[PDB]
Amino acid sequence: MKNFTTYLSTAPVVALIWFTFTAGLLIEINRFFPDPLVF
Amino acid sequence: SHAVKIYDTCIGCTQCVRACPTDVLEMVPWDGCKASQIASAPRTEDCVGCKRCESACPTDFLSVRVYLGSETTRSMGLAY
Amino acid sequence: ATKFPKFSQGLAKDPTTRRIWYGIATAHDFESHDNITEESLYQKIFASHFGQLAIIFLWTSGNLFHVAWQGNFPQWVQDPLHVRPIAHAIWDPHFGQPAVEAFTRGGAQGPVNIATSGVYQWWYTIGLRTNQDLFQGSVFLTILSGLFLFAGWLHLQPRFQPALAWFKNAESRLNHHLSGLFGVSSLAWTGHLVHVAIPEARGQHVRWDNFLTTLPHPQGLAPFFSGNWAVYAQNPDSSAHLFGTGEGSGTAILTFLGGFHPQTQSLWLTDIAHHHLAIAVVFILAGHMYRTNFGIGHTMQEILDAHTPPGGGLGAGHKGLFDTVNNSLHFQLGLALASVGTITSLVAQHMYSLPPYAFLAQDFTTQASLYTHHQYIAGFILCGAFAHGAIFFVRDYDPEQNKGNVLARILDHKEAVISHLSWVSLFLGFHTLGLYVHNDVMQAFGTPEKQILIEPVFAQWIQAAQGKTLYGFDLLLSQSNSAAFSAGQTLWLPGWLDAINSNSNSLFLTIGPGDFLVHHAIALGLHTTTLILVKGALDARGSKLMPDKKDFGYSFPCDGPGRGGTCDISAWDAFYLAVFWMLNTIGWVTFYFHWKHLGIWQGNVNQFNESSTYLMGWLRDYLWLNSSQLINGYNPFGMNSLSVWAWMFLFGHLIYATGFMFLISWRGYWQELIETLAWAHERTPLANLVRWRDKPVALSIVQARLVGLAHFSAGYILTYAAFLIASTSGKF
Amino acid sequence: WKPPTLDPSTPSPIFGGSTGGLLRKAQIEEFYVITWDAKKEQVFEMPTGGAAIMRSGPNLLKLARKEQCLALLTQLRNKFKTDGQIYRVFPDGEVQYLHPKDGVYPEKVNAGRTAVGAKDRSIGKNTNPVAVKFTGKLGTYDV
Amino acid sequence: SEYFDLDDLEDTTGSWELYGQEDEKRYPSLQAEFFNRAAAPLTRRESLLAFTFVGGAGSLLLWGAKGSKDVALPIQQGPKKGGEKGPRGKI
Amino acid sequence: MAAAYLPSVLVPLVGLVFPAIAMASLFLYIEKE
Amino acid sequence: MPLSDSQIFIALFIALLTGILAVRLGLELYS
Amino acid sequence: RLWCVQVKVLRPESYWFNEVGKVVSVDQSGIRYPVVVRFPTVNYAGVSTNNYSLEEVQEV
Amino acid sequence: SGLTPCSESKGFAKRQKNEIKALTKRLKQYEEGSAPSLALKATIERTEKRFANYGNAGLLCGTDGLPHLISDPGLALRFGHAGETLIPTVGFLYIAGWIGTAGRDYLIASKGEAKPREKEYIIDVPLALKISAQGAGWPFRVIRELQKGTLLEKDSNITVSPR
Ligand code: CLA
Ligand code: CLA
Ligand code: CLA
Ligand code: CLA
Ligand code: CLA
Ligand SMILES: CC1=C(/C=C/C(C)=C/C=C/C(C)=C/C=C/C=C(C)/C=C/C=C(C)/C=C/C2=C(C)CCCC2(C)C)C(C)(C)CCC1
Ligand code: SF4
Repeated sequence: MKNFTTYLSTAPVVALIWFTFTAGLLIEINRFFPDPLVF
Repeated sequence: SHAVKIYDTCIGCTQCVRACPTDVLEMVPWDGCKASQIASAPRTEDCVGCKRCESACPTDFLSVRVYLGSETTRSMGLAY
Repeated sequence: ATKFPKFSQGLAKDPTTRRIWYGIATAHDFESHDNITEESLYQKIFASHFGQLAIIFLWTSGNLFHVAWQGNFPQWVQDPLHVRPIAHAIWDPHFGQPAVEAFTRGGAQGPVNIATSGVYQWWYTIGLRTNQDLFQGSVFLTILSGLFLFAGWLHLQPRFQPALAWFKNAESRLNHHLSGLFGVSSLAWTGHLVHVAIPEARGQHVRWDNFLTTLPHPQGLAPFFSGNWAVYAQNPDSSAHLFGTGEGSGTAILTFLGGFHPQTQSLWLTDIAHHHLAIAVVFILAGHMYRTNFGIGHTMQEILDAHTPPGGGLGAGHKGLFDTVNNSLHFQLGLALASVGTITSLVAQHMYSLPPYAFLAQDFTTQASLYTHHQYIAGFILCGAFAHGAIFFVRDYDPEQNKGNVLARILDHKEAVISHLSWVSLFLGFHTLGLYVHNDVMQAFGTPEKQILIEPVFAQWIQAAQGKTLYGFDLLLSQSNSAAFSAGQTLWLPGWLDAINSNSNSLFLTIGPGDFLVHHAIALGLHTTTLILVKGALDARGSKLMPDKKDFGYSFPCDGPGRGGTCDISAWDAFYLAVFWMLNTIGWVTFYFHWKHLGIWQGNVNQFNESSTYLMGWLRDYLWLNSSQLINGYNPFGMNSLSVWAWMFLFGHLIYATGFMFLISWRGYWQELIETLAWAHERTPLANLVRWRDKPVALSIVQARLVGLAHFSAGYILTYAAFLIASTSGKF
Repeated sequence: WKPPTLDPSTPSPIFGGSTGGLLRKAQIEEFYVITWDAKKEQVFEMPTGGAAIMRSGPNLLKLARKEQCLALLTQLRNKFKTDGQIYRVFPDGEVQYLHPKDGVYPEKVNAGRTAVGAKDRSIGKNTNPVAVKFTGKLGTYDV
Repeated sequence: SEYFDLDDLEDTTGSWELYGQEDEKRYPSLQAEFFNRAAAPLTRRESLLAFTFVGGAGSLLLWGAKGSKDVALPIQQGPKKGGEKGPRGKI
Repeated sequence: MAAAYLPSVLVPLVGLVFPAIAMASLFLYIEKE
Repeated sequence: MPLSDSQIFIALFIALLTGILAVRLGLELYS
Repeated sequence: RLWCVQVKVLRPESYWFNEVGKVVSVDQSGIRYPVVVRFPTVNYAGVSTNNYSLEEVQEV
Repeated sequence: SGLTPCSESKGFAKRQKNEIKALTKRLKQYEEGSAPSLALKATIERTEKRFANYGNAGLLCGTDGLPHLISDPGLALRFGHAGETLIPTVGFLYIAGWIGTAGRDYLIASKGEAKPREKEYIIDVPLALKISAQGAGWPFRVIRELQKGTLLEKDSNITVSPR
C-alpha cells in the first residue's frame, strides 16, 4: 500500500487528480450558476 | 583550417584525444596538472570541426576550444 | 586559389561552392575584409553612401520619366477622382490577346500598370501639372545622380580623401546637418511652396520663366521685414475653394487653420508652408549648438561626462560614452536605424489620418498600400537597429572604457530586463489569446452577448481630450469653456474640431472593443519582438551556456551538440528568430488597418465592430470574404486585370512554402544527398566529360537560415501585397 | 622508432566492390592508405558500406578520407584488438606517414612531443574583440 | 594487390578510360577539310563570344522591332475592346 | 507614347541580352584562378 | 501633351553618361 | 582551503559562478588549479565537480 | 463612452428575441415531453434568465447590442461597474498569490530534504495539502517577508553570465 500510494503521489497522478478536481469545480459552478459574466 | 587552441585548465584526462575522429589531438607532457600531461593540437589541418573534443571535455568552462575558420577540402569532410 | 573574393583570402582558397555564396554575403562587411584599416574603411563607406544616394535619385528620375512618358498625369489632373493613375506601360511578349485587352486601363493606348504609390497626388499637390514638368524633374534628378557618382569617385582620390579625424568630428557634422541639411532644406521647401505650389493650387501658373515676375503675396516682403507677420495669415482660401483653380481662393501664404481642405480632404498648403518655415527656424537655431572653430558652442564629451546623477543612481552616468558612440560605426548605425524606423512608423500613422496630398484620402488603394509599405519598412529597419546594437556589443564594446556607466550597468542587470520582457510578453499573449478564444467559443455556441468586450476607455479619453465629443468625456478640447479650448479657439481649433468630430475621415477613428483586443495583440508583438532582439543583444557577448560567445563573433552556426546542444545560440540567430515575430506583428497591424478601413470605405463600420472581437470573424469576414475577386483574376471562364494579382498571390504562397524547406530540413541530409549526386555525375558516360570547378556542397547552416528567412519574408510580402491591392482596387 | 614505409606489395582484403569507394579526388588531390596485420581471416565492416574479409597477415586498404581510415582503425583496435598505420598518398607519388605519428598512439602521453595551441590562461581571460580590430589576427584566441 | 607507388598510380587511383578509344581515322578528308575551314574563325574564344553576342542581340532586337509584328504577337497588335472598365466610375 | 518602338527593343535587351552578358562575364570572373 | 522623341533621347543620353560615371565609381570602389 | 569547507566560486565563466560548493581536496604539488570543488547541481555537461585556483575561490 | 444600459438597449432586446425565436423554431419538430423538447425549453429558460441578469447587472451596451465592460477603476467605482473587472481583479490576484505562495513554500520546504529533487516529481501529498491550506494567509506573510528582507535572495548569491 505504501508503494501504491507513492505511485499515486507521482507528478502525473497528482496532476490528474488536482485538475480533475479543479475542472469539476469549474464545471459544477457553471452548472449551478449558468452564464456568469460579471460579479 | 579550423583553429584548436588548448587552455591551462586542462586536467590531462585524454578524453578529447580519444574522441577526435581525424587525429588532430595528442597528449604531451606537462607540469601544470596532476596527470602531468596536457592536450595538444598539432594537426589542425585535419580538423573537421565536429567539436567531439569539446563534448568530451569535463572542465568548466572548456579546456579545448574549436574556432571554425577558413574551409578546405579536409575540413569540409569531402570524399570527392 | 581564385580571385573573386579578393577581400578574403580565406574564401578565395575555399574549393567548394560555398566560396561564391559567402563571397556575395560578406562583400559589404568592410570591417572583416583583408588588410582593411579604419581610415580606408570610412573612406569606402563614404563612397558607398554616394553610390546609394545616386541610386535613389535615379530611381526617382525613373518614376518621373515613366509617368511623364507612359502615364496619364494631365488627364488625372483634370479628373483626380475618376482617373486611375498609370505607373508605366507593359511590354510582355508572353501576353495573350485577352491579357492585352484586360490591362489596357486609365485611357491608355496599351496595357499598363495602375500606380499604387501616390506619386500623382504628391506631384499634383506640390504644383506639377504637365508631362513637361515631370520630364524636366526627371532630367534634373538624373544629373543630380551623375553629380553624386562623380563626388563618390572624387573623394576616393588621394588628395580628396577625407582623413579619419574628419569623419569623427561629431560637433561640426551635427551643426551642419541640423542647420543646413534639415533647416535650410526646409526653408527652401517653404520657398517652393510659397512661390509655386500655393499659386498653382490657386490656378496661377508659376514656373522658372515667370516666378521672378509673379508676386507670392500682394504686399511683398515688407510685412516680413517689418515684423508684421500676421499680414501673411489674412484672407485664407475659403471652404468653397476648388483646388487648382482661382475660384474661392485666398491670398494668405502662412496660416494655422488646422484640419482639411473640404474638397481635397487633405491638409491646407498654407498650413504646410508655415509648418516648414517654423521647422526651418527651429532647425537652423539648433544647428548653432555645438562648438566648431569659433570659440562658442557645446562640447559633447563634456555634456555626456557632466550628466551623472550625484546620488549615484546611474553609477558613472554617461562618462566615456562619447568615445563609445564616436568610435563604433555599429552603435551609430543602430541609433540611426532605431530613430529612422520609428520615424517611418510615424509617417505611416500620420499620413493616413492627416493626409497631406490632394485627393489622396479618396484613393483607398493608395492609402492602404502606403501604410502597409511604410510599416513593413519600419519593421525591417527596427530589426536592423537591434541587430547592429548586438554587433556593437560583440565587435566594438570595450568594458574597460565603459566602466560603471549606463551601458555597463544595463549589461549588469540584463537578466532582470530579459525576464521582465518575458513576463510582459507572456501576460499579453495569455490574456489576448484567451479573450479572443473565449469570444470565439461564445460566437460558436450562439451567445455573442457572453463575449468579453472591454471598452478602450483610456484611448477614448485621449480622443475626448483632443476634442472628440462622441464619448461624453468633457475635458480640455471637448470642454467649450476650458483654457485649452479658449487658447486655440481663434487659431487652429475650428478646423481641427470640425475634422476630429467628423466620421467621414481617418482623423481619430471611433474605437471600441475590437480595437482594444487588436491593440493588445500589437503590444504582444512589439514586446515579444523586442524581447528576442534585446536578449540577442545582451547575450551577444556570452551566456551561461556559452560564456565566451564574444570570441566567436556575431554570426556562427552553433557550438555543437555538446552541453545539451547549442543550435541558434549566436546573436545573429536571435535576429533571425525576431524577423518572424516582426513580420507577424506588422501583419497584425496592417490587417487591422486594412479591415477597419475596408468597413469605413464601404460605409459599414458594424462589420469590423461586430466581427473583429473573435478570430473566426477575422478569417471569414476579412480573409475569406475579400479574397473572392482576387482568386477570380483568372479562372476557366477567362481573365481580367486582377489576374496579375492572382498569379502573384500564388507566387507568394509558393515562395513562402519553399522557405519552409530551408527552415525545417537542415544541412547534413542535403550534404549526403549531394555526395550521391557527385558520385552519379563522375560515373555517367558522356556527362563526366564535363566537371565542376567548385566542389558542390550543401548550403551552410547559417546560410540556410538566411535563405529560408528570405524566402519566407518575400513570400509573406508578395502574398499580402497582392491580396491588399487586389481586394482594395477590385472594389475601388 | 622510425616512421614505417608503405609496402605496395601488401594484399588487399577480400571485397566484392561498391559504389562508395574512391572518386576523382584520389587521382588529382590525395587519398589515404591504412595497413594492418591480421591474426586470422575474418569479416569486418567497410567504412564505405558492406562487409569485407580481411586476409590473414598484412592487409592494405585505400580510402578517400583520413576519417574513413581512422574509423576503420577504431574498429580494428576495439573489435579485433589490432593495430594499424595510416598514410596519405599524393598524385605525384609522395607518401606521408600520418598515424600513429611518433609510433605511440596520441591518447598515450609520450616524451618528445611539444604542445601546440596551448594557452597559458583559462578561457575566460581572453581579451575583447575590439582589442584585435585592424590587427589581422584571427580572433581573441589568436593573441 | 591493388596498390603500387610508382608507374601504377593510374591503376591504383582508378584513372581508366572505360569507353574512349584511340582513333585517328573517323571522318572523310574532304568533309573534315570543309568543316575546319567553316569553323576556323570561331576557334578563338573571343571571336565566338563576339559572333554569338552580335548575332543573338541582332536577332533579338530584329525580333522585337519587326519579327514580333510579323508573327502577330498580341503585345504588338494592342487593344481593340476600348479598355477594361473599373469600379466607382473610374477609367 | 512617343518612340513607342523602344519597349520592343529595350525589354529584350534588359531582360535577355544584358542578363546573358552579365552572368557569362560574372561566371568568367568568379571562376578565374 | 505628350513628350517628343527628342526628349526621350535626351533623357536616355544623360542616363548613359550617368551610367558611365557609375561604372567609374564602381571600379574605383573595387580597386 | 580546508577539506569539506564551503567555498564561493569567483571564476566568471564557470557554471557555478557566485554559487557555493564543497572542497573535495587541495593538491599540494603546485599545480595551476589545485582546489577540487563538488557542487549540488550539474552544469550543462552533467558534471558536478571542477578545479579552481586559490584566488578563484573564497571561503564562506 | 457614449454607451447605453443594456436594459434599455434596443439591440440587446432584439438579440434576446432573435435567439429565443431560433430556439423556438427548433422546438416545433418534437413532441411535448420528449427529451429534445425538454432540453430546448431548458435552453430557452437559461437564455431568458441570462438576458434578464445581464440587464439587471447595470452592464452598458454598445451599438452592437452587446455588453461592454468598464475597466478603469475610477469609472467603475463611481458608476457602479466594479463587478465587471475590478472585483474580479482582486479575486484573481488573491487566488494567484495563494497558488504562488503555496508553490514557493513547498519548494523551500523541499530544499531542506536529503533528496530535494524527489519531492518535486513525487509529491509529499500531506505536506502539499497542509501548505495549500496555509496559502489563504499569503498577503500577510509575503508583506512581512518583503519588509524583513527574506523574500529576496541577495544578488551576490545568484549566478550570472560574464558581461
Ligand atoms: C529632488 C531633486 C531631484 C529629482 C527628483 C531629480 C531627478 C532626476 N535626476 Mg537629478 N539632480 C538634482 C536633484 C534631483 N534630480 C540636483 C540638486 C542636481 C545637481 C545640479 C542634480 C543633477 C543631475 C544630473 C547631472 C543628472 C540628473 C538626472 C536625474 C534623473 C535620473 C536620476 C536617477 O538616478 O535615475 C535612476 C534611474 C534608474 C535607476 C533606471 C530606471 C529604469 C526603469 C526601471 C525602466 C522602466 C522601463 C519601462 C518598464 C518600459 C516602458 C514603460 C511603458 C509603460 C512605456 C531624474 C529625472 C540625470 C538625467 O536623467 O538628467 C535628465 C542626470 O544625468 N540629476
Ligand atoms: C501561432 C504561433 C505561435 C505561438 C502561439 C507562439 C507562442 C509563444 N512564443 Mg513562439 N514563434 C513562432 C510562433 C508562435 N509562438 C514562430 C513561427 C517563431 C519563429 C521560430 C517563434 C519564435 C519565438 C521566439 C524567438 C520567442 C517566442 C516566444 C513565444 C511566447 C510569447 C509570449 C506569449 O504570448 O505567452 C503566452 C503563451 C502562449 C500564447 C503559448 C500558448 C499557450 C497555451 C494556449 C496555454 C494553454 C495550453 C493548454 C491548456 C494545454 C493543453 C494541452 C493538452 C495536450 C492537454 C509564446 C510561448 C518568446 C518567449 O518565449 O517569451 C516568453 C520568445 O522569446 N517565439
Ligand atoms: C524579359 C525576358 C524575356 C523576353 C523578352 C522573352 C521573350 C520570348 N519568350 Mg519568354 N522567358 C523568359 C524571359 C523572356 N522571354 C524567362 C525568364 C523564362 C523562364 C521563366 C521564359 C520562358 C519561356 C518559354 C518556355 C517560352 C518563351 C517564349 C518566348 C517568345 C514568345 C513570343 C513568341 O511567340 O516567339 C516565337 C519565337 C520566335 C519567333 C523565334 C524567336 C527566336 C529568337 C529571336 C532567337 C534569338 C537568339 C538567342 C536569344 C541567342 C542568344 C545569344 C546571347 C544573347 C545569349 C519570346 C521570344 C516561347 C518561345 O517561343 O521561345 C522559344 C516559349 O516557348 N519564354
Ligand atoms: C546600393 C547598392 C550597392 C553599392 C553602393 C555597392 C558597393 C560595392 N560593392 Mg556591393 N552588391 C550589391 C549592391 C551594391 N554594392 C548587390 C545587390 C549585390 C548582390 C547581393 C552586391 C554584391 C557584391 C559583391 C559580390 C562585391 C560587391 C563589391 C562592392 C564594391 C565594388 C562594386 C563594383 O562596382 O565593382 C566592380 C567590379 C567589377 C565589375 C568586376 C568584379 C565583379 C565583382 C567582384 C562582383 C560584382 C559587384 C557588383 C556590385 C554586383 C552588383 C549586383 C547587382 C545585382 C546590383 C562597392 C563597395 C565588391 C567588393 O570587392 O567588395 C567590397 C564585391 O566583390 N558587391
Ligand atoms: C512554485 C511555482 C512558481 C512560482 C512562485 C513562479 C514565479 C514566477 N515565475 Mg515561474 N514557472 C513555474 C512555477 C512558478 N513560477 C513552472 C512550473 C514553470 C514552467 C511552466 C514556470 C515558467 C516561467 C516562465 C517561462 C516565466 C516565469 C516567470 C515567473 C515570475 C513572474 C510570474 C509569472 O510570470 O507567472 C507565470 C507562470 C507560469 C506561466 C507557469 C506557472 C505554472 C503554475 C501555475 C505554477 C506552478 C504551481 C506548482 C506546480 C504548485 C505546486 C505546489 C504544491 C506542491 C504545494 C515569478 C518569479 C516569468 C518571469 O521570469 O518574470 C520575471 C517568466 O517569463 N515562470
Ligand atoms: C541594443 C543596443 C542598441 C540599440 C537600441 C535600440 C534599437 C533601441 C530602440 C529604441 C526605441 C525604438 C525607442 C523609442 C522610444 C521612443 C520614445 C521614448 C518616445 C517618447 C515620446 C514622448 C515622450 C512623447 C510625448 C508626447 C508629446 C510630445 C505630445 C503629446 C503626446 C505625448 C505625451 C505622448 C544601441 C544601438 C543603442 C547600442 C547597443 C545596444
Ligand atoms: S573539432 Fe573534431 S576533428 Fe577537430 S580537434 Fe575536435 S574532435 Fe578533432
